[PDB]
Amino acid sequence: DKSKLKPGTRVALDMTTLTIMRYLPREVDPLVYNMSHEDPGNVSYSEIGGL
Amino acid sequence: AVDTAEQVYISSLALLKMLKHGRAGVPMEVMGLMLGEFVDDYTVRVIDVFAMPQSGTGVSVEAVDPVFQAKMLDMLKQTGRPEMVVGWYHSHPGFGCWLSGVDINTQQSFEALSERAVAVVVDPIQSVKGKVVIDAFRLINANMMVLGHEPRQTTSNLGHLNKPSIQALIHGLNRHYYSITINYRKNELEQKMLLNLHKKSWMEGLTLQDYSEHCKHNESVVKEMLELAKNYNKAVEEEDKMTPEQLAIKNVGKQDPKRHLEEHVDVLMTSNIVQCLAAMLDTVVFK
Amino acid sequence: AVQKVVVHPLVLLSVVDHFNRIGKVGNQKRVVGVLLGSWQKKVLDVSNSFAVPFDEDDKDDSVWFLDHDYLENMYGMFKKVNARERIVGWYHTGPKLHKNDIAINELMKRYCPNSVLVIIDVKPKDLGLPTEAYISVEEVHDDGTPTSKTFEHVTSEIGAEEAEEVGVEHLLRDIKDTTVGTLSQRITNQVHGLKGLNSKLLDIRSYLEKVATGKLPINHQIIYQLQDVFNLLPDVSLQEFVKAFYLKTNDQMVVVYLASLIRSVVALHNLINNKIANRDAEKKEG
Amino acid sequence: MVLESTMVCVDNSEYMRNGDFLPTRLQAQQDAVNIVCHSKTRSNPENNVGLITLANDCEVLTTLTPDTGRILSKLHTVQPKGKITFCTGIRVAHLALKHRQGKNHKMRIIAFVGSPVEDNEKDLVKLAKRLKKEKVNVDIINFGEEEVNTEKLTAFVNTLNGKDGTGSHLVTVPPGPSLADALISSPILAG
Ligand SMILES: [Zn+2]
Repeated sequence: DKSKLKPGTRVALDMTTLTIMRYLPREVDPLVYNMSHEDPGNVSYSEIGGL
Repeated sequence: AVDTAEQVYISSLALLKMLKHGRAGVPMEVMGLMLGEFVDDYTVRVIDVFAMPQSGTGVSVEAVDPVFQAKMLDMLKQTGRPEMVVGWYHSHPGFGCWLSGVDINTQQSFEALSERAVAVVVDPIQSVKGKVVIDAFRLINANMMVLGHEPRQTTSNLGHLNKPSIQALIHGLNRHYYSITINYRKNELEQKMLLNLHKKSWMEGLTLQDYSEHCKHNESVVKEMLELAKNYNKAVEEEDKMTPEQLAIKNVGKQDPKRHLEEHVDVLMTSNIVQCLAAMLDTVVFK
Repeated sequence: AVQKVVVHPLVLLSVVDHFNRIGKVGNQKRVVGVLLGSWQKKVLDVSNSFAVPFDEDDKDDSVWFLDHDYLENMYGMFKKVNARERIVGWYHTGPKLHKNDIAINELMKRYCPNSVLVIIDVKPKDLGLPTEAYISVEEVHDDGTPTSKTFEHVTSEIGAEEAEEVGVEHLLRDIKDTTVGTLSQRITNQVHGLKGLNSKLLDIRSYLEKVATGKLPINHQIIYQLQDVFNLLPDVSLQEFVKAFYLKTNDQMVVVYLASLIRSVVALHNLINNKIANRDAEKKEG
Repeated sequence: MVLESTMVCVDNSEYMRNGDFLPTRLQAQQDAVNIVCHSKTRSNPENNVGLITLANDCEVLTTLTPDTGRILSKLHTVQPKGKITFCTGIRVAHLALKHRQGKNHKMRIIAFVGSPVEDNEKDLVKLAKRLKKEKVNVDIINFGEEEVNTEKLTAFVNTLNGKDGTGSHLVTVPPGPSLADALISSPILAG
């Protein structure tokens, strides 16, 4: 469709004859992905005393 | 033992199907089967062409489907006329006209069943107005090159009329496959039913084109000549100076009133001549 | 319903090829098929067509065969190659709109609820466009017959796609209205329009031959439109209309005057630009 | 066998829905086809059957098709309503043969006559006349208890087989509730 190809939309192009063949979602930098799925600690509010 | 005068006649209609299917899947390499009839030992003529469904994602002509081939062929005969598959066509979006490694491999398959099969490549982007760009091809045996004997046994100055494209020559042109001259068949019934049909109108001749809007168009165009003409004066004095080539290059960033003024005048005279003429022609046709 | 129906050149060509492919009988026989295409904003487009077998004896035109299975089976083939195109109607050479082609539409009404039949002559030697597109419209009355169902015409023109146009213009390379200006307009709309007007007017005169030798007992409605046609004729050119025309015909001449004068000046300067060129070349040479 | 193609001519007249045989002459018809279509196949594994209605006008349900289940299923939803137009009925089946599959199949159509038949002779001879011209033999099966012996088709069938033209034959059934069963044996046996 030629209505979701708005300016800024990521689009994949063919290797030989450059032609848009798919509109893609905005990419997530792998650092950002690693920046979210991080915490295994599971610290509770009952451990931070005094504050 | 080919005759290097093959002259594959295509059609006045098979070409349109080839182009329409080629542009439909422009990113990919659609493939289909040509239904023509061998006539001479020197010419192979196609009559009709039917497409083959795309297997899915992937710009390739990997393989043909035997069952789909039979179903359509056994269905066209009972209404049209029987025809034998003589070749296959696949559209190259913008690469050019040649055969790749896969295309060569798929081609020998057809040649195995039929000795004189013809492969055709259609380019739907490069062809623009008067050039269609097809350049049908065929494979050369590897034994001959191993033997070293040149194939096609030229016996007439007919095949060496089109200079091979350098882009095609880079690939296996005259090394792994040889081109066959392609011409077309045209008849008046076909032409008169296409040329005298494409751009025509029924009754637009006697239409006065919004008489209120016509003079408004004139006012805007003429008003543009008032400023355009004034710049013409300033464009005549500074001209006729030394190094006219310098003058010629000096008109590459700013509008030139010499051409712009003429363009407006051309449209102005035709619009009124037609618009005025229809006024008197109508005044006699209708009462 | 549908304002207009655009017919691509490929469909036009696939019908000529169909007639010659089966027309070995020679004398006369229609050819009937199934049209394909898509429409947007109430404007139909026809792109592909395939031949449906169809035979019918001439006498007692209430017998005919159209292969439903062939229509269903083949459409499965065309659907796979291109999903966008779906059945939209049917075509048949049928230069004269044979009578039985009002129950055939009911046969094809199943696949396309609102189907259109486009009559495209295979042997045209004429001036008008060879593509008439009709749509089925229903209304029962007490004049014609208890069962009333008649076709209503929809304007049809020959379209063009980017890919088809490349081939179509290459295939011709025969004649083109080059330098499309005052030359094509004086011939592509003025003279041709008059030719068409005369033929349509002559067609009306031929029907009015029923005044002496009755063919149909006065269609009534046809007369009604003809009366309205005459009243709509432009009012006699003797009143204030004449002044209005002159005040506008002459107003258009001023612009022509100004355009011509500018043309002469530019033409004169062009001659000066060139004439000084060879004089300078000749003077230096000798 | 012998690469035959039969184009069944079903009947759906309004007076055809009375059950003087057993489950009305609608299931009696459906069982009748089953014992022929399957019988029509199983000899050459390339045959073809097509059912056509003899209702008011051109009403054809299934075209030339090797499948067997389509006809049976398509037979349903065939509730009878209206008169029968025999004279213009065979010709419709006639065209189906002309536009057939590979023409190497022998052409024949079995008739399924029924509720009171209408004909004016003379024309029927012409109706049989043409079909007998072009390598076509029809099989009208007397049914539905028409006039005894149906002495209007009698002048019809003989025309096709005339001049020692051995082929299909007229078959009748007792007015009583004689089950269709294998009673139809004249054409299937050798014709
Ligand atoms: Zn390729």
